[PDB]
Amino acid sequence: EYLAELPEPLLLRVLAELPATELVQACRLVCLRWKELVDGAPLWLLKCQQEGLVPHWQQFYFLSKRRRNLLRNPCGEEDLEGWSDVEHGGDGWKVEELPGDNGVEFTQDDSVKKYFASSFEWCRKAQVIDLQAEGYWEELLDTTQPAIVVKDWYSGRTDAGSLYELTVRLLSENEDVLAEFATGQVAVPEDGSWMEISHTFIDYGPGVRFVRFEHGGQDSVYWKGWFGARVTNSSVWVEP
Amino acid sequence: PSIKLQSSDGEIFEVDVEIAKQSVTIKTMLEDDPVPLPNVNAAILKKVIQWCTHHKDDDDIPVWDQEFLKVDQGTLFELILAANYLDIKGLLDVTCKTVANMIKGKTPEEIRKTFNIKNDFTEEEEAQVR
Repeated sequence: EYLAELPEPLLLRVLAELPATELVQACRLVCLRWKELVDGAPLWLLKCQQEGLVPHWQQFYFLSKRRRNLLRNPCGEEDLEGWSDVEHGGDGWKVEELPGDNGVEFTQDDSVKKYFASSFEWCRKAQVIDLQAEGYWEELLDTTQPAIVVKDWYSGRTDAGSLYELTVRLLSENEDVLAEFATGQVAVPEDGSWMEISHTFIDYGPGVRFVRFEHGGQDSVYWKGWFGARVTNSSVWVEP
Repeated sequence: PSIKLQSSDGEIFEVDVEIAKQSVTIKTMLEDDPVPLPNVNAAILKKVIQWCTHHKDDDDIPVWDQEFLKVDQGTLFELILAANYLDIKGLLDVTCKTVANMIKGKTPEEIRKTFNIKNDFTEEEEAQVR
C-alpha cells in the first residue's frame, strides 16, 4: 500500500515494537524485505537500546532476555527443594540462619538469610539443568556457545576445620561429559570468611544440553553436629 | 502568538504557537510569514494540528488517541510521516504502536492480507524453532 514505501528507519521503529517471538516467527514470513530486515543488525540493535540491554545482536537480545540464575533454590529456603543425589554423610545437611552459629554474616548480597551446613562426613547435593527447557535452543548452544558461568559461595566455622568441593558439568544429550570443572577438595579458610568460587565455560563445543551442578562438604575434625563446610547462594548463568 | 502554516495544496492554517511548538522541528525553527509544508496535504495537516491542540501539555495509548487514529491506513502513515518530519516525538510513537498493534498476533498470510503487501516468496519459507 504505502507501508513498504516508507524509509527504512521508521519501518524499524514500527517493527521495533513487537515481541521478538513474533518478529522471528511471523514477520520474517510476510515478505522478503521484512525478513531481510528481521535479520538486520539495526532492527535488534534498536530493540536493545530501546530497553537498556547493552552491557549477532538478535541472539544477544534473546539472551539478555533469558538471562537469570538457573539453579532452583540456591540457599535452602525450601530445604532441599529440588536438589538431588543428595548424599547425607553423618548427620546430613541442615539449613541454619545467617550469620553462622559462630560464623560471619554475608556481604555482597543481603537477600541471603540461609545456607546449608554439613556434617562429619561428606555431604553432596546436585542439580541438573535442561538448557532447552530453560529456553536455550541447540543452534545457539552449538553455534554460539555462549558463556556458561558457575558461581558458588562457601565458608567455614571459626571453631573447626572444614572442606569444600565443587564439580560442574556440561553434558551431551545422553549424559556425556562434554566439559568438567572440578575443584578437588579445598581447605575452607580457618577464620570462616565467605569465599566465592566461579567458573566460566566457553568454546566448549556443540551438543551441550544440560548442566550439572554438584558441590559438597564436611569437617576435617570429625564431630557430630554441623561443623563441616557451609555452602550457599549457588547460581548458574548463561551470559550474553 | 499565532503561526501560519501552509499545506502542500495551497491551504493556510493558523495555530497558536502554544500548541505548535509541540512539533519540535517547528519549535526549533522558531528561535533561529507562512511556513510552507509542501509534503503534507491539509487533510493531514489538519489532523496533525488537532492532535497538537489536544496535547498542548506533556503500549496502551491514551483512549482519545486510540480513537483519533481510528482512520484509514493511508491516512495513518501520512501522519506517521508528518509526525516524524515535524518531530512530534509524541504523536509518532502512539501512531507507530497503532500500526504495530495491527501486525500484532497475526499470521503472515493475515498481516499480508490486512496490509495488502504481496507475497514476495519463492521456495519454501525458512522454518526454524525459536
